[PDB]
Amino acid sequence: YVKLISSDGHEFIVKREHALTSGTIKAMLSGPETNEVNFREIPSHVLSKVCMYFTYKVRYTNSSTEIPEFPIAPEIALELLMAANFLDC
Amino acid sequence: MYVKLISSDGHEFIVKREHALTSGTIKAMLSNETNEVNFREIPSHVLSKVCMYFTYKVRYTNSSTEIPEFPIAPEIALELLMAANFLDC
Amino acid sequence: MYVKLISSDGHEFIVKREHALTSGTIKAMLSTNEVNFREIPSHVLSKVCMYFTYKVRYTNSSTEIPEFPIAPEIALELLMAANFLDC
Amino acid sequence: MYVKLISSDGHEFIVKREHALTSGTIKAMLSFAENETNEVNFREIPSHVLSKVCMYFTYKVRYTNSSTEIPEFPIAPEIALELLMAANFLDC
Amino acid sequence: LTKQMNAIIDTVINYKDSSGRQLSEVFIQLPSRKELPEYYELIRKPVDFKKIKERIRNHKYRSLGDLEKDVMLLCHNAQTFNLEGSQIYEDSIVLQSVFKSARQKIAKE
Amino acid sequence: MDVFLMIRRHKTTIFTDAKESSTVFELKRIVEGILKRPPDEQRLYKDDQLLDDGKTLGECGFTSQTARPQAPATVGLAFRADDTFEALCIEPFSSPPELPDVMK
Amino acid sequence: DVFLMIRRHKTTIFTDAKESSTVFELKRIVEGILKRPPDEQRLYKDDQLLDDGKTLGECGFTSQTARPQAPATVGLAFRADDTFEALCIEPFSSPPELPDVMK
Amino acid sequence: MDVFLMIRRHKTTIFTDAKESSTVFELKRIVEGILKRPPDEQRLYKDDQLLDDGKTLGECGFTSQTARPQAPATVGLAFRADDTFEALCIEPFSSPPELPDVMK
Amino acid sequence: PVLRSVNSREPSQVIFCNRSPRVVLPVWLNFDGEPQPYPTLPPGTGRRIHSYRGHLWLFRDAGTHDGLLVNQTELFVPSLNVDGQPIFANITLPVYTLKERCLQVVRSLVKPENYRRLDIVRSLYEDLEDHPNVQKDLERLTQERIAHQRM
Amino acid sequence: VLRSVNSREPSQVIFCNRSPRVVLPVWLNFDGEPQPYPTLPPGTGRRIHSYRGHLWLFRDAGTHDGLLVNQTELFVPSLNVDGQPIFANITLPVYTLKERCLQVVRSLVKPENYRRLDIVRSLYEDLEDHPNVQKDLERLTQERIAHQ
Amino acid sequence: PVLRSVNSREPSQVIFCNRSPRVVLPVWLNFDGEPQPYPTLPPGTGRRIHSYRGHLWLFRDAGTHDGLLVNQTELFVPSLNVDGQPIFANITLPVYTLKERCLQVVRSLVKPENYRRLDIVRSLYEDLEDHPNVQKDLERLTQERIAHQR
Ligand SMILES: Cc1ncsc1-c1ccc([C@H](C)NC(=O)[C@@H]2C[C@@H](O)CN2C(=O)[C@@H](c2cc(O[C@@H](C)CN3CC[C@@H](N4CCN5c6cc(-c7ccccc7O)nnc6NC[C@H]5C4)C3)no2)C(C)C)cc1
Ligand SMILES: Cc1ncsc1-c1ccc([C@H](C)NC(=O)[C@@H]2C[C@@H](O)CN2C(=O)[C@@H](c2cc(O[C@@H](C)CN3CC[C@@H](N4CCN5c6cc(-c7ccccc7O)nnc6NC[C@H]5C4)C3)no2)C(C)C)cc1
Repeated sequence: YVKLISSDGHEFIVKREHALTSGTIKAMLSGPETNEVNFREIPSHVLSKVCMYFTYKVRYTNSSTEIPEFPIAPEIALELLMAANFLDC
Repeated sequence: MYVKLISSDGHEFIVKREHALTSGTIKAMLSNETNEVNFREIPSHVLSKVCMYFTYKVRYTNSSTEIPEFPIAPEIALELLMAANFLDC
Repeated sequence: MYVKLISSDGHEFIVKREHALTSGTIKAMLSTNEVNFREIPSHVLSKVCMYFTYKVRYTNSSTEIPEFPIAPEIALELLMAANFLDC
Repeated sequence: MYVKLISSDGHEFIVKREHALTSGTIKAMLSFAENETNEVNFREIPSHVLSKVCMYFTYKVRYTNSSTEIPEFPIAPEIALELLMAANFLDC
Repeated sequence: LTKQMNAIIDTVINYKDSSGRQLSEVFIQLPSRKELPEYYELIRKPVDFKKIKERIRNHKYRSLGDLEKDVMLLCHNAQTFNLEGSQIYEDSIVLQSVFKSARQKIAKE
Repeated sequence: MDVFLMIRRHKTTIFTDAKESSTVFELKRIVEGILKRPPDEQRLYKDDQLLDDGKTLGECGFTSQTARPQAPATVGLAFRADDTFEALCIEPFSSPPELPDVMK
Repeated sequence: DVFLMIRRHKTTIFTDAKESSTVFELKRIVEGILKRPPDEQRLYKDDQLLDDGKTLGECGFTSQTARPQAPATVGLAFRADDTFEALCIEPFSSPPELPDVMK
Repeated sequence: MDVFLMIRRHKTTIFTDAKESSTVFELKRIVEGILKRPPDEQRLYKDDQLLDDGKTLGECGFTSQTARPQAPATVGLAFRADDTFEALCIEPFSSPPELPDVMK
Repeated sequence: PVLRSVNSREPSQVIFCNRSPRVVLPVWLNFDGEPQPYPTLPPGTGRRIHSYRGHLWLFRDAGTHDGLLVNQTELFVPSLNVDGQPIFANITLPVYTLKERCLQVVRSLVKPENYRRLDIVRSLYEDLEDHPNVQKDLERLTQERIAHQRM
Repeated sequence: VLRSVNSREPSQVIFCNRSPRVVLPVWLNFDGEPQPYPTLPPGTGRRIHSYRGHLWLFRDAGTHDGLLVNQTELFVPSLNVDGQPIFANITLPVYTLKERCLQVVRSLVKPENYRRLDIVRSLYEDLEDHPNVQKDLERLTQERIAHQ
Repeated sequence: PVLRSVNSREPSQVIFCNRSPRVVLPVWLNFDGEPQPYPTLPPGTGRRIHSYRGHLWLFRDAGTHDGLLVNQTELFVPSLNVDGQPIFANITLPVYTLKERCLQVVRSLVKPENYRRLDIVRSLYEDLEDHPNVQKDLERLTQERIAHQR
């Protein structure tokens, strides 16, 4: 597991492999391994959803049946796009 | 184009001719040709559902898309089975 | 030795001590060769013993075990007795 | 596709071809080498024997390569000797 | 350097876990496409542990950071292809952890 | 996308399909074709709410997954008697017998 | 899972069929072999006629009494015009008296 | 099937999956593995209702269609202090800014 | 054996996609053409499976042994794979006759030993007792292949 | 911890059902997720193609009741010696009288009617707690962490 | 032209099954490897279509021109039908990158003239402006196909 910490200071414990979906996190962890990474400019309502994507990507990559749309509400769209860009994904 | 099926209790069901013909027994009774047929031993809660099947069969026969289960409630199952066999649906 | 289980209707059941001990609740009560069950009738306590016979005999038997039969008529009262006994 | 085995006393036994082939002697007799023969005639095998010889074909075919448990193929004393004779002749 | 590359790469291969089993036994040589076509379609850069010693015998790797970049690539290629919690998945997680401790002992001591 | 309907007035029940995009008026015309009564003598209800001739069945609430062929959505029908429309009255279908003991 | 000897006169057919399969399906198998259509064949279990609609199971044939080594006997009769041929299964050759060696 | 979860106590949020068929107890064991506190010191809640260690996530209400990977179902966590358990307290995530007029 | 797999030694990657509401039993016909049960597909799942070119498959309701469809037909035989791309087997409900469908429901509600107790005609009782069956259906499918290869 | 191991070495096996029940063979996949396989009727046996190190488990297809294979709960085929097949003998365990009674009651009474039986509340919960591969897998893990 | 249909003259019946939420634009590559737009599949719809063996197809969101997948891959080429049994093309959403997915949503909510009003990096603004495109993607697929593997 790995600990991602939002600006407001929420802690998110997610599987290491799930997190590594983010090239930028891969860099921060792979370059001195530690367990924590701190995002001073990403709020919780965003970093929460960024994790939810890791869950989604990990689960539905290489899925034979059918894949469901990864939903993004208008209210969060812009800040998520920012966060998404800053992280590789 | 339309045909009238009349239940024992005396409900009238107006359904497309071709939808009704899905029933050999009805095909026989209609094959000039009449507009009404009366079922003295089939109640409405049954003949209603028999029509719903015509709707279903006509629509989903030859469909490339996944077909959905034609539902039958326990309470209706036996009388429907009886009606079904008489009709040849 | 042997041990005496007595049903509500007052039937006596003499079964080997080790057979009876298969029941945690009997194990507790004998820890004395008698125990009285005011709420267990004979047709039930009789079958409870038959289980002891079965369990003792077939536990650690390699080739094949036969299903321990329970008739519908007795099923509920046996389930009750079973839970009380811990067998 | 089936085959007809005919006993001395002239009973006809129709059994699957593959069932019959379990007998080397029969396989030999069946396999003019342009096409297949349905009948084979056993001059010296009575019915009560040839009947049981078939029952063996049924048994052998069914239980060969069956995994958990095979039952013993019963032979009554009354038939044992004549069957042994027939058995050896047939090669089954 | 080539000797250290041989040490780092040979320590990761020779490495046995605490039940005595060698982990690299599957990672030694890749499967033929004829054998397993799904792996090749899924994996961009099929590389194994011989393909890496071959490079090292050719000294294709320049620094110890270029040898590491392609040991992480196969160990990550394995993780992508395999099921999470598979035998092969968690050993490519250990082979990355035994390569990162093997390079840290040879390159600075 | 298609919607499957039961248009029911009293003891009459009409089974027909129509597009989500088709209109309440077009439906009145289908009824006219069958029951020989013009769209100006008809009122069509979804449950207890009146449907405006100009709205699409879609906008009224009839959809792909509430108007399936085997679960047709019910449109109520009322005819005009001189000055006033009759009450919307849909005489219910016959009740099924209590479950035989084997299925209970 | 049921093993059968279907016998009419001096002819005996050795064959299997499912407990769940029907007397009619059996007539069809006979049709396939002896080239005689299903409706003129009459099949007996002992001395009782079998209805085309009943499963071999419900006629009385079970896996435990119709084993491959001890096949159950279904009697067969054909139809000539209006009349029914009598259930005639001419018995097999008889075994010699038990030799004194085996007593 | 698979159920996707956020187990949250205070400002801690654990992202993990389990099976519909798996139990509230094994979920406590996953938490034990991370937060280093045994299942007898943990209370797990679905909304405000306490979850029995013996029930399957399925039976608790976590279906595949309410515990999707991108919409994880939230299990609340409480730890034991001596004789009493702390209140279930899940500090909320940061609020998003009022919807910009550009997106209206 | 009209309906049977053909030994090919050329692999064909396939995707079994269960788009029925039922648990699906994939049934591979072997070279002799004997049905071989394979692991079940839960409703709404899809799995990549290794089969060979010319191999013949069939699908059924693992519980009831009811007939299903694959790519709106009864048998599936993987095409030769092109460019590594996997072939797709879309498994769905057919449009059952109202009768057969009713039988299914009655069969699902009443224990088989009680079919006898239902106040219906014996013919219906026979139909109830005639459980659907891969082999019966295979026999029918053969005669339906010799009927479009007669003409 | 409890999962098959990708092996590449075939191990032919004989599943022999010597229980009175229809048996559901359950193969643990590499990730260790139970995979239902085709059922064995009572008193049947089949040769099945499996691989070395593959972990199997057997159960009553109808009730999901626990069965035993070679007097234990898990079966893992050893490497074949000289091509001869390994044998998996599937049998009833000796169920507790309680668990056995539950089995019978569960089989006679619809789950919505467990509430109508004049029994203790605890028993209602026990009745409702139907046996389950996953619950049992969790238990088997803790029984292997307790042997370490 | 590496990526192109092949003149077969052997018909191949196919079933286009749209299991994406999106309206699907089927795109047939011509023999000169030129994308050719075809009639749209509504969401959750399936149609039997007449195509030929070796013909190469590609699918996309008719609106956004976003990339979709057919049978877990980017390109669909019908095999020759066995026994008249139709081939099946199962069209699905791919796992979009969170970024690309976000772009999709922002693009769908904000008028292109207002991309300038978002307090984001200029590079992100260019990414917002850079609508997805069949031709760009075809060029990429060729270099990935000219590499014998991927
Ligand atoms: C009728 C009836 N009744 C009651 S039950 C039943 C019944 C039972 C069974 C069946 C069917 C026919 N049988 C089964 O279901 C059986 C049962 C159970 O035992 C599992 N199984 C299966 O079929 C699984 C299965 C098959 C398989 O075969 C491998 C050896 C093939 N694999 C590719 C070759 C090697 N792999 C080679 C690359 N290797 C990898 C290497 C790397 C790698 C290495 C170096 C550097 C980088 C790398 O990435 N990475 N990944 C690799 N992955 C594969 C690994 C090994 C093995 N194995 O399992 C199937 C179902 C999943 C029918 C009826
Ligand atoms: C409702 C709905 N919803 C969602 S989608 C949809 C839908 C889907 C499909 C359809 C309709 C019914 N179907 C289609 O549109 C299908 C689909 C797709 O598969 C292509 N196609 C077509 O119809 C093309 C088509 C192709 C072709 O094959 C030839 C036999 C037809 N013609 C004879 C002869 C040939 N030419 C071949 C070169 N040839 C020359 C070659 C050369 C040459 C070649 C190599 C090297 C050197 C050379 O010099 N030189 N000169 C040539 N001159 C002659 C030329 C002849 C073409 N049949 O149809 C059509 C569109 C092109 C509807 C709805």
